[PDB]
Amino acid sequence: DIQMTQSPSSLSASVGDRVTITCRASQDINNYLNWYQQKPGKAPKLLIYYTSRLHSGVPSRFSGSGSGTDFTFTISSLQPEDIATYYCQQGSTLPFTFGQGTKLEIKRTVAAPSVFIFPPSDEQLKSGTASVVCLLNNFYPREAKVQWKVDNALQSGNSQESVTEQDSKDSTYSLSSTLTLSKADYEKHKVYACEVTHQGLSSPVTKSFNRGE
Amino acid sequence: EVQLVESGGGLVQPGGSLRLSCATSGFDFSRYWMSWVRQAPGKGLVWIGEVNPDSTSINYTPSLKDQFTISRDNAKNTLYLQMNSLRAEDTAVYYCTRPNYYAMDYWGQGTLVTVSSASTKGPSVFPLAPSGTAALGCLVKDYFPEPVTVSWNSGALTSGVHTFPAVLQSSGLYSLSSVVTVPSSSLGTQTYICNVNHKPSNTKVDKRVEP
Repeated sequence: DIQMTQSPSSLSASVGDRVTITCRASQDINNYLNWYQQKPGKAPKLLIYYTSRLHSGVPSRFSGSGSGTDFTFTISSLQPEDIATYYCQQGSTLPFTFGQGTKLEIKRTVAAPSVFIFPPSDEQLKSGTASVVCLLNNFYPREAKVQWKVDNALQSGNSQESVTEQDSKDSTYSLSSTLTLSKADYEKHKVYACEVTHQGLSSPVTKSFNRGE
Repeated sequence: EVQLVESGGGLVQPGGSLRLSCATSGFDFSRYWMSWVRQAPGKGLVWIGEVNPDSTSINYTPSLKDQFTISRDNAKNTLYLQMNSLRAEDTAVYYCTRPNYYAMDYWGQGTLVTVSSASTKGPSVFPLAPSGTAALGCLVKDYFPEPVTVSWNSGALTSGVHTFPAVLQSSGLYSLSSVVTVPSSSLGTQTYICNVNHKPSNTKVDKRVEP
């Protein structure tokens, strides 16, 4: 089986930058080399076939070159919608094989999160459970801190965080923190707050609600 | 246009078997070679194999020839993948592809196959009510295996949508939330519904999210 090697494995660049990715084949594959794009949570898409031929509807800023064992994929001017993992693939000998992929990340300016708090629904409380959700929307960079406060007292458990991949339009991240309590424990307290720390915030931001309101 | 839809995915016991189907439209299936590609979570793409139009040439990756059998039915325009004696290392999203020019010019959305001894559970959907810009969403709690797909107003609302990656709870069940930011002035006028789909348990829920 032909071994396909990609370099770099990962890279960060700014909107407007010229980006070049290399693909190396363990033996001569002539011009039978393709390039695929895989955007976060999406299926792969064909960009380039036969080393340099553009597939229909593919942006003109993409191009391919090379022959034999050494190939290059180029983005003439990086755009936010280019956040993805790029794969090279040989179509010379069976079995057809892929490169290990190149993850392309976007460097941008600091952006503060918009912070939102969600009390448990009246429907969930019927099943004797209470889930409180804190939302940090569209921030840059990824690094963010969230603290849960119940009646001004810090929570030392029963919370979980989830973070999205870089957005295809503004290169931002979004984060959710979910605090889970039984209805009994939930009804013991009044103030529910989530405190957020991020580079784009001059001081920590707190979003809160009173149980029942 | 060319359409490729994978089905038959979901939960499988270790050492068990499963059959995947790829239903097609927009082209004369009987004139094309057809292929399968897989991708384990957070990993790269792996070529499974291919099948020619009259089924006389069936090629595989040598390391995977024992675990897979590719076939097709030209009358039904359908591609098949027979999976045998499945291991944890076979947990992956399975993509149906169309060889052209070769290169693979069209790919389906893929179907996730989970290899585990655990059991299938349908989720519970709760609203995240909104209280210049407002945020609202849906909490999809306690399901197994992955995945759940979330859309808003049957795919009509896509801007400002963030569907978070699922988190595995202490119970062994997955949970996630899907959110959307909208104009605060539209909260009393426009209707917001989250469309939750958990194919492994065949659960379909349309939750109205009102302030």
